[PDB]
Amino acid sequence: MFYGTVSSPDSGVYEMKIGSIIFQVASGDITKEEADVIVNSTSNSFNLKAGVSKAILECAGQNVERECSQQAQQRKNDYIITGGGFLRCKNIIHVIGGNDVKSSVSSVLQECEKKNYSSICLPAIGTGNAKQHPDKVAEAIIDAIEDFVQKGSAQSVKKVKVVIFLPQVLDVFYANMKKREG
Ligand SMILES: COCC(=O)Nc1ccc(O)cc1
Ligand SMILES: [Cl-]
Ligand SMILES: [Cl-]
Repeated sequence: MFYGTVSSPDSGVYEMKIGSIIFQVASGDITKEEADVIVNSTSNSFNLKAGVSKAILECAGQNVERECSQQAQQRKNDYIITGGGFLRCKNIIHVIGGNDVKSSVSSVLQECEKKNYSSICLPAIGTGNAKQHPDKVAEAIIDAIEDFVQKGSAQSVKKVKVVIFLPQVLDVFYANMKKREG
């Protein structure tokens, strides 16, 4: 009821519509992206600095690191929202890589609608330090977007892009998009 056709609008970028949302995947360095929200995949202490999290916390800067540890010591959080620091975004949403990936992506979408944001960029959440399997992660990310659209929740959100560190993981995402296409 929701999926469009898979195509390539730019070299190495693959896209398809899911309802009103353009869903894109590409390999590369997420810290060079511009979007309303960039997602970080981190530990339950919000202070991992290994893999994608290292790149994100180093580029964002020390004020963002301090925002993370301050919120961490205030309550038990499933995720936290900070400033963008020196990343090209309005906010970073830091999710726990070991948590249910569908749940994490649902929360990111909801928070973006609350702020009337249009664009999101995320990594292949949980495939690094958390060692979740790449096709289970791809299935969960795309399932969350489908559910959000099915419920009529997409209003401000128009683009969701996964920027993936390993080309081998990109290949898994592309196969999952082809499975779903109209
Ligand atoms: C979240 O799990 C994937 C991950 O850590 N990816 C990753 C990103 C950048 C980098 O420089 C090394 C690795
Ligand atoms: Cl992770
Ligand atoms: Cl990644």
